[PDB]
Amino acid sequence: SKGEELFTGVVPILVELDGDVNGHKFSVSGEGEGDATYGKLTLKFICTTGKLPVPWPTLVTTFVQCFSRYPDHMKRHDFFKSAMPEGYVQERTIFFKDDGNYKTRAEVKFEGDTLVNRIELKGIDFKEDGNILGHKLEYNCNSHNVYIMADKQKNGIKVNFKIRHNIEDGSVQLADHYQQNTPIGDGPVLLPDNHYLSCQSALSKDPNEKRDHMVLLEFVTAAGIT
Repeated sequence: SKGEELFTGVVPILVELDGDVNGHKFSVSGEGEGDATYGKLTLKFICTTGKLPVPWPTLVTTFVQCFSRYPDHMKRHDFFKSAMPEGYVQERTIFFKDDGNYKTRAEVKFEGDTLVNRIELKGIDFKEDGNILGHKLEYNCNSHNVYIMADKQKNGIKVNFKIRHNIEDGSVQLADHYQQNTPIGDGPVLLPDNHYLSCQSALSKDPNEKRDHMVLLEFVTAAGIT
């Protein structure tokens, strides 16, 4: 496939986000590389505006599913790579149970040999003392499945999943994700049969980094079809 060939090797990744959560404005710049052959992503994010006003884990899902490893027999269901290099628009509403919500719009595409994820994020209705603005979430990520369905209406896909963020008191903060992706270009894309992506994310810190940041190692494999 067209885009498929663009991911056979290691690809540099750039992530740029501008956010506003309850009036707290911030920006994050991320850099790294992905190797879809192994569904592997390695990235480092820096809050360039100072301190991040929300917990880093809450932004992980927002910060390029085109790096998911699609088994050879499922290659025809890989919408993400099929939309490349022109890219796709990814939109989400993330509902934090008993708290606010993030609405995001991103464009994922190639700029030269670099895969770029440019995001605008808007958060509202958060509680000042809640788990998000109150920073009560653990610095880690649980593993989750991402459910994908074709969205013929918009020549794209509809995606849904639940993310459970660990709260420091041992509880969990649910973040219900509703997502839509549509091609930026007019080229043909692969509309998939229902399947899911099995995801795992490991968060860490760079011991030599004094700026507010997050180091992320992620592995994603598509499954659900034999």
